[PDB]
Amino acid sequence: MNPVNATALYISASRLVLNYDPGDPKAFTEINRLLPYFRQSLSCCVCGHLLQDPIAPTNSTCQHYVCKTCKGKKMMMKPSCSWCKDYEQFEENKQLSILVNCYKKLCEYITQTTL
Amino acid sequence: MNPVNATALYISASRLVLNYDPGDPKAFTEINRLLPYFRQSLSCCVCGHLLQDPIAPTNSTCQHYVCKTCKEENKQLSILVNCYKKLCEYITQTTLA
Amino acid sequence: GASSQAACLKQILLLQLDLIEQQQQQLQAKEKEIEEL
Amino acid sequence: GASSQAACLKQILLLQLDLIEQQQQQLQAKEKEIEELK
Ligand SMILES: [Zn+2]
Ligand SMILES: [Zn+2]
Ligand SMILES: [Zn+2]
Ligand SMILES: [Zn+2]
Repeated sequence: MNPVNATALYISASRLVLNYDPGDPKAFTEINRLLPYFRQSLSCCVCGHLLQDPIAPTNSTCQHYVCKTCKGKKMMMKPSCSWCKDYEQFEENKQLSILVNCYKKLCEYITQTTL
Repeated sequence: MNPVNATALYISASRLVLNYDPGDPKAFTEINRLLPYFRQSLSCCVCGHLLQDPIAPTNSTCQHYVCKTCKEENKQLSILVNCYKKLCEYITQTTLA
Repeated sequence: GASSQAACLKQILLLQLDLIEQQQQQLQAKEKEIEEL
Repeated sequence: GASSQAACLKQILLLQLDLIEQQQQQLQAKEKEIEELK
């Protein structure tokens, strides 16, 4: 189970950004609309924060992810996810970490094309 | 069919060109060492020159690829061909030593 | 100038995305074959 | 300036390579299953 949603959103965002003619309003707002979802897909369900050490359940396709410092702690989406419950499904999903880094660098670049 | 060779070589090559360590003497020479092997993995086994249009057969790990003209397309390979082209463009553009 | 360099890098980046995408697709086809058996 | 842009883009590229490598690893893991069963 690889992070499908997150990679998809990454592709979307990345594309819009690298096809954006800096100055043009439409592409810009499209980016701004799309971006939080890509951010959301890389947010820890306990923190709200951006995954500081990604742990994904070897368990399920449910795609809920947490920081390493967020084991056994109370998740936020209520109702809680059924598949998530089992906590010893700790995997350091590399693809996730990479995507986290990707997103950070993407934001950096965006702010540059904004200023 | 999945192209392991072309992808792996693309990765290492790019890694080298882009992670060029300008305080490493072996820096240039390793790029130059890898480059032809990479170019080769993306060349047609009937044409000689670099893949014009990629066609690979179903699930054959013999990994031989040929132009659409020379007698099932692999989109990955086409992408990789473009990747080589663009990478070379970058190489010619920047100085590496 | 390093003007064109940026353009090149962008093109490479876009292509690499294309790859990542096709690769996701192929992971789908593989997981499909495995689940099929 | 656009040099910081350039460097940023480089970093992104490298990350994307890592990603591609990862996908390749997973794909290989999958084909391992495929040849084993079929
Ligand atoms: Zn957290
Ligand atoms: Zn869940
Ligand atoms: Zn040929
Ligand atoms: Zn053959």
